[PDB]
Amino acid sequence: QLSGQQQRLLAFFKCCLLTDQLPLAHHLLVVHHGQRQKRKLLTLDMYNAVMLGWARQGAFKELVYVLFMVKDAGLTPDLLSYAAALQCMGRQDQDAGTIERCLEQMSQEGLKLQALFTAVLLSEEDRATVLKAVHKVKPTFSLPPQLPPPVNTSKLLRDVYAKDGRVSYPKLHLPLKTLQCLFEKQLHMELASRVCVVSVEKPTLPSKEVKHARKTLKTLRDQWEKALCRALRETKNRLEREVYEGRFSLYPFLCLLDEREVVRMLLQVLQALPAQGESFTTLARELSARTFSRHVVQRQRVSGQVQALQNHYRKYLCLLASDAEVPEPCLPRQYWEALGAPEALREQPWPLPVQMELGKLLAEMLVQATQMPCVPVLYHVYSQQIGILKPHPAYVQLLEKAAEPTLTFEAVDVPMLCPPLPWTSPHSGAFLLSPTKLMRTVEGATQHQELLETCPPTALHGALDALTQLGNCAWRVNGRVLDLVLQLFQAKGCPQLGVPAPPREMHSLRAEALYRLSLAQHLRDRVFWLPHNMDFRGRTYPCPPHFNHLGSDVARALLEFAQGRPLGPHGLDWLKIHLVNLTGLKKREPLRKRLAFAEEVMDDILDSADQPLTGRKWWMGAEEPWQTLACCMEVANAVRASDPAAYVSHLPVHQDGSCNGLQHYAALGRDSVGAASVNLEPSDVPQDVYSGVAAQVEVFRRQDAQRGMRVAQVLEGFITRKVVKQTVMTVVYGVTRYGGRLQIEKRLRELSDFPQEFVWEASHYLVRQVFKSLQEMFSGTRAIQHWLTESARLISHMGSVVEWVTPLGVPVIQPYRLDKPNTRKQKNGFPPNFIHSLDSSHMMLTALHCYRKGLTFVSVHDCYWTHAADVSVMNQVCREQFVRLHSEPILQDLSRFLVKRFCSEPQKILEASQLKETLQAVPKPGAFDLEQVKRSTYFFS
Ligand SMILES: [Cl-]
Ligand SMILES: [Cl-]
Ligand SMILES: [Cl-]
Ligand SMILES: [Cl-]
Ligand SMILES: [Cl-]
Repeated sequence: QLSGQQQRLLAFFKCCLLTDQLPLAHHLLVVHHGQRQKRKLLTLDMYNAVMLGWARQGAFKELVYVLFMVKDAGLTPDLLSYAAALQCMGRQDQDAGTIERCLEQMSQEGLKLQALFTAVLLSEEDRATVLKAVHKVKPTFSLPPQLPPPVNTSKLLRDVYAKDGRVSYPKLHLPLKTLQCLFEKQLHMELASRVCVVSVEKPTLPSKEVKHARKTLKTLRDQWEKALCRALRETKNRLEREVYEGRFSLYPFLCLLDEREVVRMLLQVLQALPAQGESFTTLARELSARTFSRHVVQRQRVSGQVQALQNHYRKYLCLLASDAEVPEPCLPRQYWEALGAPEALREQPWPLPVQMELGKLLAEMLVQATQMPCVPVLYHVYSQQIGILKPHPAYVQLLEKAAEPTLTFEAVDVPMLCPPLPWTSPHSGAFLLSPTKLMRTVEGATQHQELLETCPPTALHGALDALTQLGNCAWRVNGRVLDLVLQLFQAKGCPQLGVPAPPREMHSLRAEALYRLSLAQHLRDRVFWLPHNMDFRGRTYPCPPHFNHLGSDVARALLEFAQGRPLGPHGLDWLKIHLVNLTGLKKREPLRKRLAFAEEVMDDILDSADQPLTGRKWWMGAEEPWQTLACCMEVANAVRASDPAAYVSHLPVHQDGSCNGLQHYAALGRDSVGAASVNLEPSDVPQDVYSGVAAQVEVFRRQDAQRGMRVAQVLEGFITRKVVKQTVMTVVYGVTRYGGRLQIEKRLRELSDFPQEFVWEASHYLVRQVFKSLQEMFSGTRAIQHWLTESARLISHMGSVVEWVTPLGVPVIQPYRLDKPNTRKQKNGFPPNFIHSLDSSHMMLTALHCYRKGLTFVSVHDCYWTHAADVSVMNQVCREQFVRLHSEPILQDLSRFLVKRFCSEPQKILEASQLKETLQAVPKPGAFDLEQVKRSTYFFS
């Protein structure tokens, strides 16, 4: 636990070792040790940082001065202090006697020699020098040989890591030589830190105004570049004066990059700033992200680290290549580590106070230096009371009238051109050179990231491998879908088909479509990979924000698997059932009645594929239309093949539990009524929980309408399956967060006959009723929701944020605090977040087990995706893993954890006892046999 002022002082010294500003660091170390009140601020890690630096230069006397400085403050030399001293003796080649005397002092204390190379983290150049100094005492080096990495032995993950040769790992469709090329293309992209893309917006020929807007733009950009460069120079000298005065300053941090590359970066931030604006705090974080990211790239580029990674990656590709064969079947993370992974030393990101202080300076420097005639380009506006930076409205229109034919993106904001780097730790994986965190959430990030590093070694393997697997799925653009989206986009849009039209929030959706479509057009003839991330509760997301499989129906329709799989005997039926599912028609029908409807409607399926805009347009009336069209097209190709069973299908087919969370509540509470309602119990027809819930909402609605309640009165006939499903989602998963509830407002807006004046009032009323309904009808939901809410309320009232561990060993922490825990958010969020972690656990177990069976598996929100050829195998694994997850004592273990973590409080002894009382009163499960799930057709459909 280090102060904010102490964190920055150490980061200052750490930074000086990179910038070759060791006298600057030493001066600050001397000054602070000179002031009796400031000596207390000096940690042993600080003196060592200054000692390490001197050792690297070979400045013995300056290092020896720091040793004497350690003693004078009342401190003891650790292993690190002895590593610097030895590195300094190693570099300058010292006499046997002088080295032996230092070695005699070491064992006398006593510190172990063999423990120095193993425990202490030191660079390759550092270790070899420290080794050569010990070698002057002529050993007998006898350094322990490579210890084999341990495997995860947990009940749930045991079979994933077990060396029992019952494995058939999937290779990529591409050969080693092809995959090696793609890695270079990606490395080239990452080294430039920016990707340039042709704009898909129809370029009008340079008119008298377009030429003039572009001319005015060039002069401003030329003006700003010189203006910023001077502002940076002036602040660097000002902050340098502060260091010479013995005070911390962000000076060394501004010396990591070339002045011209900081200015370029600030200019491209100005350029990428949305017309609607961005929050100042987010911009500060974005500038520090871009400064660090580029710094780490430059460091690796000069350290010779790129070539080492080039060699490592090319050896790694053998496991993924179609033409190559690995000695023994292996997992990507396991193979990457086994080769001899050079742990990316430059890991160390700057602490949050350094990250924010730097970001603020860069943001306020960009604001002050940039001006334009009609004066400054950016303005500070305060909104939900959060500080935002909005650009000049004339400048935004100046960019519009310019119509720049080129779009530029940060390399890290676009898909990867080669398979991603496997996740080996919370701080390593995904992008080739750029740093990516395993957990994405900003609120309380330091607290969670620490928890993930505090982990037992093998504990995160399940989550690490699943995320590696998600990232390893090769994608490609559905060209026919893209071509049609571009015809509509390039011609005033089509809002009916979710294609944004040109110009309130018109610009945000249109530009988001413009960036996405321009990337899809750029990648149209390429294979690409989406490395994946996790939020605090374990929800998976692709790292690149602009182009992903995520978003809308149109975004989902633009993608298909790069590698295809022959349909086999059942693929075609699965394609047809999938098409029917996407229509939103046939939800209450069994699988065979859905398959029958596809045959009945086959002419419309073909007419949709053959002339989507000019025929009968049957696809347009689908719940998910673009995905229905993409499916009509695939069905058409398969039926027209030489043999439909041998047709190589690329279209992903989806399966979900309807409301995955209610399935967890039913299994956690072994609730037979709940279990039947969400397809845990086998049945010949799917069960609709929303039907039961809608009826329950109706009886309550009738009463409030029988009374004075206008909201209830106005909702008569508007308690639809779609409205209720969205409310069920909101109640099950919403933290508040108006997310799910704004989607409820959307579904009411889609109901033309509903008074659009009541939309906001009704969404709150529907949430209230659905919550009351779910408790009334299901025991599992009722008791578990109430127990989790109460436990969280008590944990928070004692002054702690709720934290747990998933059944897969992933630590979870709710970050909601007040600008001190946010009691309301901690208690309301615990049931949804706990449920999110169980969805994560289940998906991770399904992914990991499917991989062993050689399947391509992806998770897109509530849904599991595979090739039509492998649906039944995915479903089988899905059911098996749910039964396995829930067969573990989830609630009892969570209770056990929470008691051990939150009930040892000697300042709040009564509250701790009262909390232990609630925690140990774990809801008692019902009679439901969990084994039934393996026989349930509608469990996932
Ligand atoms: Cl290219
Ligand atoms: Cl490139
Ligand atoms: Cl470059
Ligand atoms: Cl293929
Ligand atoms: Cl049947």
